[PDB]
Amino acid sequence: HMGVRIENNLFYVESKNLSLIIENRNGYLLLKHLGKTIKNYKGSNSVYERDHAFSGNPTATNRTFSLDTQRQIFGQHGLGDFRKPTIQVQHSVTEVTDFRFVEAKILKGQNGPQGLPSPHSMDDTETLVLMLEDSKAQLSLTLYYTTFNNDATIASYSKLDNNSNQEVVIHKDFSFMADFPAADYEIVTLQGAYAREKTVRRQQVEQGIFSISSNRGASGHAQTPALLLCEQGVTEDAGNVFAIQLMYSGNFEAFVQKNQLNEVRVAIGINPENFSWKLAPEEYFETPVALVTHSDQGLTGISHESQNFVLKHIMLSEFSKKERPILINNWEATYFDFQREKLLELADEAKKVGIELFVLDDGWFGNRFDDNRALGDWVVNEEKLGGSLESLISAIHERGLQFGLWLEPEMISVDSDLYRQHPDWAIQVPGYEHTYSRNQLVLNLANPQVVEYLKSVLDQLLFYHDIDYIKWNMNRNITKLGNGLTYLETQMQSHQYMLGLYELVSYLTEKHSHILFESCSGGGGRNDLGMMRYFPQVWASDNTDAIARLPIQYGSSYLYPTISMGAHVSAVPNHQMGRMTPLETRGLVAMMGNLGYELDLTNLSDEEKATIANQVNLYKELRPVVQLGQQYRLINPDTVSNEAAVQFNYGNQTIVTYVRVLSVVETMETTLKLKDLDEEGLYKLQENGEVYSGAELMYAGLTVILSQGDFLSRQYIFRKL
Amino acid sequence: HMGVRIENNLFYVESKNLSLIIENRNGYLLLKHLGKTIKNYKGSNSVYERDHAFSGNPTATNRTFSLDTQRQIFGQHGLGDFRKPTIQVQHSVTEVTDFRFVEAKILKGQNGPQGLPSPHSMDDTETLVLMLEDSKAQLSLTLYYTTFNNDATIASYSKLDNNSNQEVVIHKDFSFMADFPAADYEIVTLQGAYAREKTVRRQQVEQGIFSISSNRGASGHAQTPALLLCEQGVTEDAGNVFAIQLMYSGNFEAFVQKNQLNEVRVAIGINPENFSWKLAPEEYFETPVALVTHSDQGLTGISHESQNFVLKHIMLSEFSKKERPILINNWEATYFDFQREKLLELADEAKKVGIELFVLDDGWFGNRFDDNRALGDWVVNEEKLGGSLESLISAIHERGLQFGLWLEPEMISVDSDLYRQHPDWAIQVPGYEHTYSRNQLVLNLANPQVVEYLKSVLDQLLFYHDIDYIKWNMNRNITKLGNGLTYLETQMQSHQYMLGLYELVSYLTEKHSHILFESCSGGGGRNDLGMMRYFPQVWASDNTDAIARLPIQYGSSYLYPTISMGAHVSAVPNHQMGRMTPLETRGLVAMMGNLGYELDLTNLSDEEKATIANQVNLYKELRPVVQLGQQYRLINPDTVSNEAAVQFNYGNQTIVTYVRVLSVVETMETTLKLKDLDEEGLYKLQENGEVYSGAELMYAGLTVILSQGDFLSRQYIFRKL
Amino acid sequence: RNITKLGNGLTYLETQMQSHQYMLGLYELVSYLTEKHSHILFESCSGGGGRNDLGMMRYFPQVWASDNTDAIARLPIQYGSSYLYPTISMGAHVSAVPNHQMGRMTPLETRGLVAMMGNLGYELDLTNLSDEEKATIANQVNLYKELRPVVQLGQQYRLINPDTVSNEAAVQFNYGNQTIVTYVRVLSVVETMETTLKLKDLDEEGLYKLQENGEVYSGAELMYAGLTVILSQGDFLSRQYIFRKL
Amino acid sequence: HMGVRIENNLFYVESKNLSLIIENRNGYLLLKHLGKTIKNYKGSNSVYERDHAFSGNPTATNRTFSLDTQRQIFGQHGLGDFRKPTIQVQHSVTEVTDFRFVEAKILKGQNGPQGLPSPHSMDDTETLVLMLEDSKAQLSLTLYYTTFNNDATIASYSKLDNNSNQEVVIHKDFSFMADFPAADYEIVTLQGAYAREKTVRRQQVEQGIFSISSNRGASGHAQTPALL
Ligand SMILES: OC[C@H]1O[C@H](O[C@@H]2[C@@H](O)[C@H](O)O[C@H](CO)[C@@H]2O)[C@H](O)[C@@H](O)[C@H]1O
Ligand SMILES: OC[C@H]1O[C@H](O[C@@H]2[C@@H](O)[C@H](O)O[C@H](CO)[C@@H]2O)[C@H](O)[C@@H](O)[C@H]1O
Ligand SMILES: OC[C@H]1O[C@H](O[C@@H]2[C@@H](O)[C@H](O)O[C@H](CO)[C@@H]2O)[C@H](O)[C@@H](O)[C@H]1O
Repeated sequence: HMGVRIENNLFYVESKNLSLIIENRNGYLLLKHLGKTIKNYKGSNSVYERDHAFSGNPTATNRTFSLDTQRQIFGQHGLGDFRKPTIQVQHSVTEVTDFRFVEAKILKGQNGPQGLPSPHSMDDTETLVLMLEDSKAQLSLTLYYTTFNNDATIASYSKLDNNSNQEVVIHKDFSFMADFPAADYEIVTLQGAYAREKTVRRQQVEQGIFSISSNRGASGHAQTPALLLCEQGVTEDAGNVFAIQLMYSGNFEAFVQKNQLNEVRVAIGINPENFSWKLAPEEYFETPVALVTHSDQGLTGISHESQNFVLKHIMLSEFSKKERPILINNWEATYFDFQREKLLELADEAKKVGIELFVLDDGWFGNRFDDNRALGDWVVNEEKLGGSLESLISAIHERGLQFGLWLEPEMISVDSDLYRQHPDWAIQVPGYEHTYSRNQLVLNLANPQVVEYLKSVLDQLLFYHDIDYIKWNMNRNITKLGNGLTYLETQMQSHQYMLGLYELVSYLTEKHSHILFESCSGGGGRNDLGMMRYFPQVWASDNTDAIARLPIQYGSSYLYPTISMGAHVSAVPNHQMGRMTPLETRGLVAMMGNLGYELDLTNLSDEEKATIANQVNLYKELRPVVQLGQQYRLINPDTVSNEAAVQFNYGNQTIVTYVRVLSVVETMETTLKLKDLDEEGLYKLQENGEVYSGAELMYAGLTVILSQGDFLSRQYIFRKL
Repeated sequence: HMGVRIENNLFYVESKNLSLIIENRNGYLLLKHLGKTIKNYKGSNSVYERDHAFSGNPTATNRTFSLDTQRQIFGQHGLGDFRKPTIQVQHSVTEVTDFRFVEAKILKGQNGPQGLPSPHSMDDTETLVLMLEDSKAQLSLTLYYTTFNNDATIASYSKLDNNSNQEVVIHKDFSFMADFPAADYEIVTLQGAYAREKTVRRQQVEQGIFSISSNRGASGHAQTPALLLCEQGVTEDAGNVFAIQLMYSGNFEAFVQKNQLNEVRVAIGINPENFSWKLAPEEYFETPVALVTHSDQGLTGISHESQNFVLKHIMLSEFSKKERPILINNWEATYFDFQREKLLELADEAKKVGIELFVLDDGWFGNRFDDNRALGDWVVNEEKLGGSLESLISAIHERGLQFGLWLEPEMISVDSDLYRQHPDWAIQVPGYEHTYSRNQLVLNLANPQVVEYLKSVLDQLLFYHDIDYIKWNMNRNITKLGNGLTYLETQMQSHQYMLGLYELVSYLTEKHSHILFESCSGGGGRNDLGMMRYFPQVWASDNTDAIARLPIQYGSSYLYPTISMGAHVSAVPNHQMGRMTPLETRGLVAMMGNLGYELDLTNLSDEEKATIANQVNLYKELRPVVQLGQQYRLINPDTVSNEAAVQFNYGNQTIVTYVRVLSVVETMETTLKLKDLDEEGLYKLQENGEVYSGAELMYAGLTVILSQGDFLSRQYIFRKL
Repeated sequence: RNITKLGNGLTYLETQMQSHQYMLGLYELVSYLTEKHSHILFESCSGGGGRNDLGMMRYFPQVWASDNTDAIARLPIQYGSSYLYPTISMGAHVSAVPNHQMGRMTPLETRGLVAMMGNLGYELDLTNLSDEEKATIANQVNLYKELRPVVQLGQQYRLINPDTVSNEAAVQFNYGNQTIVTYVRVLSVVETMETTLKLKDLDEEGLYKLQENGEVYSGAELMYAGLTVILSQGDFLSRQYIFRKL
Repeated sequence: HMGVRIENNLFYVESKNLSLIIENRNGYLLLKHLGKTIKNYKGSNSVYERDHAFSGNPTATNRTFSLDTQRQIFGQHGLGDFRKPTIQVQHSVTEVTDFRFVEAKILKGQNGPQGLPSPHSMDDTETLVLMLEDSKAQLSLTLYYTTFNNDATIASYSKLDNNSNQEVVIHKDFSFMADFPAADYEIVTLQGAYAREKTVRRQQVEQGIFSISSNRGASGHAQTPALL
């Protein structure tokens, strides 16, 4: 049985196979249990209350009760707890608050913070509402924990109300916190860099503080809003994992603190850096939604839990189970140097190889002949497109292709009519020169005039043209914060930018819900669950190298479903890596994701065209297995591995892709075992027609054979009889 | 379905959840699969046959078939395989054989090598008989693999027949071998030392050869005939383990070889060191029984599999499910300095505290006033015992106690009437002085006159006296091998010693099957599955320190059931460690084994007596749980841990023992989770009367509280309602 | 090949002796010939490095280190082959691409630099090379005629080891006023800061002139600050730094 | 100062920056020190002699002296030492020998086994000759340790003489052995394969036995005769 229960001084937040059990102790909220379902909880794992040196107390005479030593669900500074705080509010002469629990309510169904991405399909949920108050400060803090009946996830966020007669200022307000008992733990995060997104990092939890964060105004290439706290020795198949994630695309922080007693605090939320929030009397602030997800089936377990939750409750329903079009994108193919004839020729060749969607990338607007001007000027360059965008689109439609278009709405060039008309719309500081990045500036989406302008321009573009797909780019990070009329308004502008962004994209994606929106930020610079609420796929990386893509796809699909993960067959030598890779391998690597093509098909040989046509026919068949099926990692492409292998199951279909990076010699062949088959099932391998029991494939496995050479790959395809 | 099947050129050896699948390829036997059950095996994991440099071939023209690169079940040297061989026979001018498979048979039921310890309760077994021949040498080698319907174990051994007209000499003859595919593996072994027996060692498999062995004539304190080949990252709860073990108590070797291709060979058998075996025409040789055991449930899984197999098919049925008597042993209590009055006084005190069996240790025979004489002279010292042994035994029986007696039959003192009468009975080399050890010598049990003498003397002792229990000691290792009439007979004498030992002990244990025989060799110097075939318990270690016992019991019960594992509450300061430990902790540690007492009860305070009486009452209750129940390790006492914890389940009873070695300060309490409970079960904790769901105990766990101090312990006792 | 089927003795014991007696026979043979013909340079070989030990190096002052002539596969091979044995012993040949063992394309420049960390030779059909490839080889030969004393007679310092996990190799040689450093990167990288490569065993106060840029660095700078190693995008790229002490 | 010195019951084998210091204790040879040069060695790192369980003794009454627990320069089986032996000779009905030190000599200059590759340029070397005998077996084993004045290396080999009236058979005869004190150690070896020769392997020393070997009649692609 699932939902929320209030029983004496215990609160039970009960998702499928995941419970949070909280105790109200004289107004303080204690974390009793987070993990597998327990009913009729007694307190076997309660904190033993004793006098801990230098851990102080709310009363003079009781030295054994201390907020320094109790496990909690939110953290304050100044009451005796010295662990990192998650709520900190300035009021009058202090930033000490003392919020005490006053009352609990339970909601059913749809619920979430206004103006921020939050779960959908909530009919079968309940929400615990914990109302806290600081009577002296006249502030309310309300905590929300939501259950899901079909996933081992709990969602959380908070609302702070200013009920005083004076302005107060929020300095810290995280979205989730948990104190976990002293034990050995490891943490897994996704970090990396541009052209190396979502690098899987694992390390031991150590005394002190570990954190990942972005202060870039976007979640960023080099850190994802995720942190997995794992049982010592977790594997792909076994051990406990708790994943905490944030539905937010701006500045965030995730941290793990191991304190003097060996206790462990984890939290995720808006980054304190670049953040303050003024609340006038009666104003309130709601934090982005955090998620806590649990598996006892190791890292594959947490992958499945997280992917499932995303598919059912974050990604748009219109697209979450919809096969995505195999596209051609002209960017690597032509860069800025294209015109109508070139486009239609590429379109002709795309149609012959059976590509479904044609995406016109950067350079169709203003005088965008390079990347030094024109952002902000969303006017069609009819000279370059050889007529109206309407006529181009009709040409593409008549060739039997869907039509897609690149935008970069959040940005403005100095050399643009937009900047000439409104220089103050850029994020900037009075009396400081601009800081430049790709020779462009960032629009101040905290400015409601900026949001109104973008709604208007883009609504016009989408209503007047038959566009099937949008690629929404964002190509630099935020510098030079100083657009407020006061310091405090500037401290607010990075979050207000996000609120402006989400108002913009929720509006457009809702008003034009037939269009497939793909998010992008120089590839994976903003690939988070805030964006995935509105954009059901993402350009995972500008790195289109088949081999460099292996660790990238490993990370990009670790917590996020494969269907989200844009991957394109590109030209050789690869433009990022300077590498030759077999076209077969480029195909197989991209087919572990959401397949498209990005190279000049008009300059291919007849053979290369035929190969691509064969790849497209293959993927039309594999697409449901890849995009709708269950993913199992078999060999991980980490920093030391010479191999990658990934399996997908979907009904009677099982496929396995294998890649080897460097050629080897006098080395026994790898034995590759499949997972999650029917032991008694009979599995027919397409290439040799042999029929194997599931037991054989899982417990004996495949001897993997390759010729001599680098970057070779192969695919095994099975049908269950 | 289980048993043996022969299907075309495949042989299926099918135990419960464990299969060995062998292929006959033109007379060569290939290991196709060892692991979880596969029916209708096709060969997904077959070796890919290619030309490997310097890996030679049986024929001129086929460079891709090589015994250097095929996975096999026995190993020869000289045919192209360069991995370590497991069969090597000298005949004429060579020790090259080439045994080729000729014929297979299947047996049902009881089967095993003559004169060597082998499984019992075999009604539901089948045995594959693989008959190989070397036609040139006129030798037969026959391989036996036996299935068990109720355990994931396969047993193996071999018989070599000399069908030639000339003497041949066996140089190597192991009992089991398997070639496992290249992969990452770890190995677990039990090593250690005297007073540190069965230390659990884990390490990575590396290129080259790793081995443990004994050349001591006994398996030894410092290595156990066991080797666990484990999937990388195995834990207590997860991953694959293959345990290979030998039912033999003499010289053995276990090795793991990782070759040039990254392939891995494991084998166990009689040590080549100190071994050669002459076979005259028509003679044969059978190897000891090896066992291969499998779990996919990690190290606890392999513990359970191995323990179960031992309980049901090795340990005597008369005792394997029989609760063992709580004993008093006088050794640490008095050493050699005792007489009748002292003994009966100790007996009186043992009876008052509710002890069940009284064991008279060393010093009752000949003029054994110290450890410098009398071994060999099994004549009762009636002066010291104040009358006949018959009268002493009656005195003990009348006090309501069973009676036990120490023997050391395999040994002889220079200062003894035995040595004076028969100096040639000692193991020795003509013209060399003796090597001494504890100032004694080893009898040559390869001498049939020696075996006859010991049968006679001991049969006399046991038939003329009402003895309930025997402690069978063996206190030095074998030096100075030179009793043969030829070099070859000397090379045979270490194995013949074992055959003599097993003839002796199988005879006596069978003719006197009501007596409980406990094996001993300065504690755990010979604690192996050869001895456990006849002796259902073993003195695990002379180290009776509660704290030093923790790693010892960890290892001693790792593959062997707890019921086997003698453990005694002894005096403080401890005689080996020089350590004070709480009597409570001495009790709890010994109650994780087969409980007895070994200290001078006549010199205890009234309080200490009362404590012991309480310990005895407690264990009478825990004994079935401990001895008959299922063991779960919760925290392991390894080289770095400050803690030990072990759980036992038995029907509605669950107990957990916790020990902390060093006092800690300002350190959060450990959280201890129980295993293998009913999630919905209700578990009532005796000490506080609180009732916890199994889910709470398994997923939240117990906060473990202790006072300040070293070597503290506690016990949690639960009844399921 | 290796030895199988031991059974040439008139008794079992003579057969047990025959593997050692084989060696005694071999050593009698090779000590005789190498002594009677001591002007000849004898290079030992056994499908490359099948018998590369100090028994053989007593008579054969160089050895064919490996049949694997792949520039990249050669990195761990040379690491081991020169670990206890001097570089002068260690035969290394520039061979054709794609490499015959690995099936790999590697730059001719890298094939040259890797082989020049050993005892340089060539093993490919020079008659089927382009004019350019011939010229490159002629330049490699001129370079090594100069480096040969440094490599073969100088002191070797490993700076970055090509082990199972490293993406890099670097080896330095010092010989009087000459110091050279060879650097190889196996896989192309992106958005990764350049490696800092510090030299060893220089005079702190010595002045070291780098041939490629003419800049003069103190030994302290080269040892304690080190070189920022720059490469283009691509696999199996290499470079060489050459210094003269003034 | 380098070369070989015999001082009371100590033997000093002194290469440049490397010494082997051996003690004759009633005919048994004990490894006192192998490492950096020590003159006037006193025995700070001597084995503490105590009764170790199941470690037996050459005499009845002294339980603290055991070849199972003494650090040695050659290993025998059957006298109480259970570590792997490096000399094992069959004679008559046994392969137990008991070689006891009898006499030491010092050579200067060129020296080595006949018919086997051995160092050259030996003008500035000295060789310690340790003559051992088994009087019952009538066998001689002679150990040679050679110094080099210009390198931190010592060379070794042995000669076994059959002085009996019967055929004997050598089963094991290694060229060098050292017992090192309990401590944490790693080992480096060169292994690999054809087309992957001399792969550098490093690992922790663990309880039990680790070995590399060739049974191929050549040292082989996959292991080099070296251990660090
Ligand atoms: O401008 C079109 C382009 O935008 C984004 O990526 C670019 C990248 O291709 C270029 O070479 O560098 C800059 C950074 O300096 C950007 O990251 C899109 O991700 C890309 O797909 C393309 O649409
Ligand atoms: O002699 C009786 C005694 O035999 C075995 O152990 C002894 C040990 O107590 C003594 O102190 O040392 C020697 C070794 O030098 C033996 O190991 C039994 O194991 C012991 O229980 C006792 O019965
Ligand atoms: O036969 C000439 C050849 O001999 C040795 O190597 C060969 C190798 O080239 C060949 O391809 O394979 C076999 C093994 O099956 C040998 O290893 C020399 O090492 C080589 O240089 C060449 O001289």
